[PDB]
Amino acid sequence: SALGKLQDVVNQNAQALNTLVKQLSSNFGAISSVLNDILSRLDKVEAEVQ
Amino acid sequence: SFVIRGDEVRQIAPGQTGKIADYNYKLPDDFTGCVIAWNSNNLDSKVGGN
Repeated sequence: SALGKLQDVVNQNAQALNTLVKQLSSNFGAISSVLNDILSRLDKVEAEVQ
Repeated sequence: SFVIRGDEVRQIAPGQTGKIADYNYKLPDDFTGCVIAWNSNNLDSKVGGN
């Protein structure tokens, strides 16, 4: 119960890295969240905008 | 300067693809310049085929 101070520091840094990695699944308005997928669906100038 | 058919003029732009852009005349992606085109049927066509 008292060690929650040290466990919270371990938990916060783990949640922050999992959030940073999960944000690679996001589109941000692009046609796909996968970078090779964009490069296959579209030609050079349209792919560059996505 | 060159001659092409009226369907092909859209291949003369930065980052395009197709038979003219692929095998005949390619513009760079960083192209600074102007593309000027006009129909020349009155000079460049002939009966039986030019």
